[PDB]
Order: sequence, then structure tokens, then C-alpha cells
Amino acid sequence: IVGGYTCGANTVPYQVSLNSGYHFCGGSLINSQWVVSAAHCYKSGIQVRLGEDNINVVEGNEQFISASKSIVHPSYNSNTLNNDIMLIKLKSAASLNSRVASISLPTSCASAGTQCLISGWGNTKSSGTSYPDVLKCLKAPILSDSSCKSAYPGQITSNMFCAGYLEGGKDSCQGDSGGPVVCSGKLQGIVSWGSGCAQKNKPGVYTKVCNYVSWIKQTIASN
Ligand SMILES: Nc1c(Br)c(C(=O)O)c(Br)c(C(=O)O)c1Br
Ligand SMILES: [Ca+2]
Ligand SMILES: [Cl-]
Repeated sequence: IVGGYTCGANTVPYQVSLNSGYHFCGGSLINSQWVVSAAHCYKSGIQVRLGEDNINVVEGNEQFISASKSIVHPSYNSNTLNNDIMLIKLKSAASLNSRVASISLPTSCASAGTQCLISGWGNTKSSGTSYPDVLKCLKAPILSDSSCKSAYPGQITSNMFCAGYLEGGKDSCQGDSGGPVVCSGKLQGIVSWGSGCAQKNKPGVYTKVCNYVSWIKQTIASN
């Protein structure tokens, strides 16, 4: 997160860290046994880390649970990032509490101009790199279709939306990838892609979760 703020310990209790020996992506806890992340975050050997603030220090509210299964969206295209969503099933149920909590799935898609919360442990610089220890947050509005498509001509599908600031300096970035965009208390976006980070006229692009809730519900009902 570039240009954001320190969230505050466990104030984003659905935020997870995905760890394969190191933090590599975020995710969102949607019930005690399932995480939503980005398909481009796929890899083997994932451990889900819940209840984190400083990812490099055991502070006492963590739960570390290995993934039993990862399920990439059947129509994910890594070239276009169309359908950039994955489900991760935990080997055991998380114990839900004030600091580890699920976020609701949408029943309606979010509106342009809605102010959302984006969070993660990704890069905090727009050029170069600096990776934080504690969770960072950004408030950002959903942009119009017109602005999103003009920013990224021929690349925005109906399964994507833009959020952030066309003027630059405030965005998500690699390492936030796979993490939440929460709007009105629902998981509406997944950190997916963009050109650099926090560049003028190149806002963040987010997987449009509301398009996937049928697939999510059916998949978790059978796995
Ligand atoms: N207040 C509110 C708004 Br504004 C929007 C929206 O962005 O249009 C949505 Br999709 C919801 C919802 O999550 O149903 C709610 Br609650
Ligand atoms: Ca920790
Ligand atoms: Cl348009």
C-alpha cells in the first residue's frame, strides 16, 4: 500500500497473510474454513496466517493454518487477469474472535464513488521498494467504468473495476495482491493488477467479487 496509513492492530480482522516461507500475497477470510485470494497468487505449500499485525513478530493473536486445497477459478486467464480469483480451504477451522473474523460476500455489486478499504503488507513505495511489518490501509473510491477503461484501453473486462486516485500517490501494490477491497462491509474487490503502483492515470484494478458469489457458494458447499 502506497500513500496509506497504519491500520491498527487487528482492526481488519478478515485480512490474512499467505505464507510460503515468506509473505507473498494477502487474502480474505470469508468463513471459518475458507479464504478468497487472487488466482495469480496461486502456488503450492500455502500457510494461511490469521490475526496478524506485525508479520515478522509473533504478537499473540495469530492463528497459522495450512491450506488443504487451492481452487483457481475455472476460467482464470493469467494473460488478461480475467477471472483473477482463487479459493483456499484451510486444513482446520479458524477460531473466530474479535481479532479473527470473516467478511461477508456481496449480494449486490458496489457503486461507483463508494469509499472502500484496501489493506495489505505490500510495497509502500511508488518507485523502489519498502515492505512494511504492520498492516497498512488505504481508503479509496470505486472509479467510473469510463475512467477505468480510458486508463487501460482494451484491458478492462466486466469482471474488473478500478479504484483509487487518478492523480497518483495512493494505491495498492505487489504484496497486497490477493487481499481485500471492502465496501459497506462486504468483500467487493480483490487486489489484482495495475501499471506500476500509484502512478498518475493508472489506478488499481480489482477483481469484481460480486460476479463470483454463485461459484464461491457452490464450491464451498462441495469441498
Ligand atoms: N450501503 C450500501 C451501498 Br452504498 C452499496 C453500494 O455500493 O451500492 C452496497 Br452494494 C451495499 C451492499 O453491500 O448491499 C450497501 Br449495504
Ligand atoms: Ca505477527
Ligand atoms: Cl465507458
